[PDB]
Amino acid sequence: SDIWFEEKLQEVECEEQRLRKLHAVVETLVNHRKELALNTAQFAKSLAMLGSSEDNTALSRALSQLAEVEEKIEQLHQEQANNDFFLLAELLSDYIRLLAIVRAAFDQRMKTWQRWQDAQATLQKKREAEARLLWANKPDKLQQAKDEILEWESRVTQYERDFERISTVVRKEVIRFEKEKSKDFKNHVIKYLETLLYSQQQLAKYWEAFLPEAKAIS
Amino acid sequence: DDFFEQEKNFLINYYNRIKDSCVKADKMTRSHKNVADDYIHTAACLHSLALEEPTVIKKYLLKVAELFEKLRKVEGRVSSDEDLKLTELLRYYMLNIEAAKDLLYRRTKALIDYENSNKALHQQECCQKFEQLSESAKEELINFKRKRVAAFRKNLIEMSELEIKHARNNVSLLQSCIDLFKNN
Repeated sequence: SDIWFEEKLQEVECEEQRLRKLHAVVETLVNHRKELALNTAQFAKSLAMLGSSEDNTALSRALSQLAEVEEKIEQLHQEQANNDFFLLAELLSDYIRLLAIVRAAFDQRMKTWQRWQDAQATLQKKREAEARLLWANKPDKLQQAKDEILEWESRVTQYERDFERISTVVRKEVIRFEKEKSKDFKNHVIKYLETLLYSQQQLAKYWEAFLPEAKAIS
Repeated sequence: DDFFEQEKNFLINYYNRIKDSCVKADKMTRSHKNVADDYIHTAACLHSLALEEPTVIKKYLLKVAELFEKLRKVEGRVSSDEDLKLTELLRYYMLNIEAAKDLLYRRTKALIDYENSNKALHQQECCQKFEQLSESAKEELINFKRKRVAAFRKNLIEMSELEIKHARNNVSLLQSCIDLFKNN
């Protein structure tokens, strides 16, 4: 017996659990960021209305300008959320999609193994059918049993060889999933991290431009 | 004196504009802390996911989970400062408007008192009392306007500085992380 498969299947099923956990948390983060961009849009509108209701020209000017800043920020929030979901949240779903591919491989290995075991059970009935005919007085039917045994002798040989190859594919698939991870994971992470760096850079410039407008309030 | 007339309409209208922008600012800040919560919740799943995994990447996950643990700190900070500078400012002057409103209400009351004595004449004190209030009222209302312009400019400047502070902080935080991975 080989424990590697029974063990590796556990590591795979466990990693998929940690992926769905982090994925579900990200989905709430995307929605919460979308929810924030909406509230920011509402606030930006209320600010412009406040600036109009104002009777102080300077305050109306500053307030109106502040609303414009918030108007730009709410867009960054939405694009950030969109970048969260697509870059970060679709990054997770893909791996969960690949993990399920290796799970199906383990499941397919058990299938081939089951059919291989089912063939073994079919062969015994053949040998037993001949044992009963050995005492009978019909050489024709006897050769009929000896032939079906020969045929099924090769059948189980085929299913056994299939199980060996299928067991090798799962091994080849797991290694492929691991090598592909370390090769592209780092870049995919940097891609998203840059999406957050761009947002922060935009936020700063937004406020650095409004700061002089705030000081200019007389 | 039409000053107290236009002032009445302005205060009534501005209060609704102030109250509206107050609840909107609160909702926005509260939504900020929500995103901040997901930051620590995400860094946890990242840290817990990096445990069982090849060592090559395993260290990479611990660097992003550590990054989110810090980013959650800045998001919770910007939400707090946002509540203090904006929501609190709108709060303060939502009640300050109610106070100025009460002043106008009292002044008009003393006005009708003088208006009554103005239709009879020996107690013209309602006239002296009406002017003692009309003068102090206009003196305080103008004092309010001047204090409101300084408060808005003061908070608007401070908020801009804080926003720039956290923005640069997150930029450096992210920057170091990206530059770290780019140069493994």
